[PDB]
Amino acid sequence: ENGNDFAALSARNLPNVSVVTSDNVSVLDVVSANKVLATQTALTQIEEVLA
Amino acid sequence: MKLHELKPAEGSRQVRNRVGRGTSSGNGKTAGRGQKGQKARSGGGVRLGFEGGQTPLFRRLPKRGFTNINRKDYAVVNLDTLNRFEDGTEVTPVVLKEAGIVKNEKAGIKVLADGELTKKLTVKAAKFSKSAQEAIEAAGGSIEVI
Amino acid sequence: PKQKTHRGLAKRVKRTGGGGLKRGRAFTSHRFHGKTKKQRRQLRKASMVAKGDYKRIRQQLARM
RNA sequence: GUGAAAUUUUAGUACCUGUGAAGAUGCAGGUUACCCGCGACAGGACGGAAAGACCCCAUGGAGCUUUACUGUAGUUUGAU
RNA sequence: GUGUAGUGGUAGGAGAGCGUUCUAAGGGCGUUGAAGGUCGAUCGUGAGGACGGCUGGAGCGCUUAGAAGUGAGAAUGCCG
RNA sequence: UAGCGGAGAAAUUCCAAACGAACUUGGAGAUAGCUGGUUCUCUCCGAAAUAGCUUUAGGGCUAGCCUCGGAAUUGAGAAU
RNA sequence: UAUAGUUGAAGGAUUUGGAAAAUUCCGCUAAAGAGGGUGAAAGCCCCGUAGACGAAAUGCUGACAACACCUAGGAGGAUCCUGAGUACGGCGGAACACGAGAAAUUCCGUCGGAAUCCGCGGGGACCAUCCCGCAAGGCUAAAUACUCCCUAGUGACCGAUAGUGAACCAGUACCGUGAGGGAAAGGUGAAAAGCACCCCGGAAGGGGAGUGAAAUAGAUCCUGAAACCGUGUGCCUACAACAAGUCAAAGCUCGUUAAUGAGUGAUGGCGUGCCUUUUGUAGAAUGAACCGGCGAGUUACGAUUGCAUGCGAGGUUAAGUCGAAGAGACGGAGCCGCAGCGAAAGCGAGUCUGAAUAGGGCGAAUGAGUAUGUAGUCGUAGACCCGAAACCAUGUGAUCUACC
Repeated sequence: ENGNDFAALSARNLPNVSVVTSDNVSVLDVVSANKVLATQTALTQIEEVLA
Repeated sequence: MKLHELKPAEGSRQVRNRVGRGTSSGNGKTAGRGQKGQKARSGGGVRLGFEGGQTPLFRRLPKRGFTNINRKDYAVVNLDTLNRFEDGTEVTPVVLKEAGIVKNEKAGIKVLADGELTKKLTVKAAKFSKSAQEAIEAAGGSIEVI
Repeated sequence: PKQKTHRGLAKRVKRTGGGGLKRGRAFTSHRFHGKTKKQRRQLRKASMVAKGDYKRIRQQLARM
């Protein structure tokens, strides 16, 4: 969602994971992957910027 | 659609034409240009419209006209553009526009008489073709040269 | 850069609304005591540009 | 004993009368001819060296002449 | 399936393909020998592709898409 | 003593082996209607050496002849 | 804050090897899985990275102190001040997109020469009304252009004929009196462990023995192609006129990716190379000595047509700001289409010409665009590459020769 960084500072894992906020979701950073995790607030935030 | 299975829209990307790579392509040894002649050096070809020696067309016929320094051309809207403001809205050369109808009012909005209107709007513009006032007052509207 | 138009043609050509071009005829600036009346009357009426030249100058008049 | 060069499409590289871009070692039809060298000559290989100096063209150059055109250094004349 | 029909070609127009280097994702091979080199009596209509024997000793293939310093027998070419 | 020049008992003679205008660097990848070259493959179709005008004649433009994509009526094409 | 630094997490065994980071088991760490190195390819061996700490000295940048400097209203309009050989005019030249043109505006050289607020300049010759300003005295940060140099980084950039001319002791060797011109040259193995000792040989060189996983890795030192030079041998060749082959074929020797097999070849048939330029080629027209390597239609900005995609009487952003040199939204100035005719005043589904309601030119009557990718062509640019004789501007030369 936003600067709850304590949930990103544990995303330097095996590159099986990669982290990104809800303002930078691009095309590739979704198409390149298979499953997607997202908190409940990030869903609504996405559903805002995307009008 | 996945990364390792990309397909472009069919018929949407041609290939190229690299000229001068061997006599089977059909374009080797004079690169699709032929024999000698100044169409076949590097950067040959004459300027546009030049005609050998003839007096070219643009000097064979005469000059004419001038340009008034202060012409005024308006931004005509004919009659059916109006036919979506059903009954009483104060059409105006202003925030009317503001609807995706007429941007860039050049020198004030004219109104024309093509081709059929059945409403009772109220029209305000900066000129009118004589038939347009008759159409408006025929359906019973108003007018004002404002 | 930008393709330059031709200030030699724009002073002789008017573009109609179907695509063609207009041009005022030649032989109308000088000695008339030679040409007849028909020959000088029928030359007050501009005409178009042939199919030929609109192939070769369709580029210089790219905008005007 | 030491040890180059220009040249060179690959070559198992004969003669006659024809034929051919109109004079052929190499095509045609005939005649002569075992394989490999060594010393001499210079008819031929349109022989080698110089992308014709003769001639024309390039809407090519450069140097020179003049009552060819256009200008100018210089000499002189008038006003201020 | 089956009938009918056509398939010489320079300048040139049109169409479909082979191959080299690199990038991206997916999936792979490699001291139990990769690239490169050599030999082979093999496969497709072409450009071209595999397989095995010897040498060699550290990196390269395959699929889909992308970008080009992408293909050489002639320039009295330039370097060894 | 110096190159828009110098020197010449005068020949277009000489000015670092080449002077009808020295050499070296820059404008400069100067310009050339002229010559030479231009690399992988298959399928389909496939010409012209003519008229007109040109400070034009080995150049160029339009017209004719070639190829590719669309619209429309045909009955317009052809050979008897 | 810039110039030295400090700290910094987690592994063993098995199979191949000369050597494991390889393979197979079983574990662990991560705010640290970016990178480099170690006897082959490492998250856990080493240097590091994520973090956290750190300056005696010197420099810069802030901040606030202290000091320096600067700055006041209202009312009156009798008289005074408000930039002089200046503005501007003629003449001759230059600068403005403006080549004297009907030529405003701005400079320069020469000559002539204004007014003073009831005044002066300008609004593209010039005049009148109106409107906007006050020249002939100076200073002034930021937003803009560049990179010899230092620091840290990146790249669908090069990998010893490439990339700077130069990866090596290079503007050096060498050439020219001088200005000036200017190369070729990287690779042993993991570690020199770089061959003690014997033998032939004057030496060089070599043969054993050794070091080494490998010496056909031995200092010309990884791999090691082609032209060119040699040794051995299976088949043929001394009555034969051969673009040098292919079709036919006896014999002789073989035995493969195992299939209507391989090598050679007595003898017969047929047959004038390759490239370019040309009406025409074997041409006695023209180019190649041979092998290898490099070596030619590209890119930016416009224009136009076909293909495709998103919206459609609409389409559509630009500069610029936040952002990782990205994406990724804001940003509606502007361009294109939706209406045309006329030189123009103008008219408007009409309009122009015309005395005309005549006729005729041009458009309407359904008739679609626009943004981007892509490809074909064209334009400005060196624009497919190589090729002159010449021209202009700074320099360098009279040690040869000419005159003194």
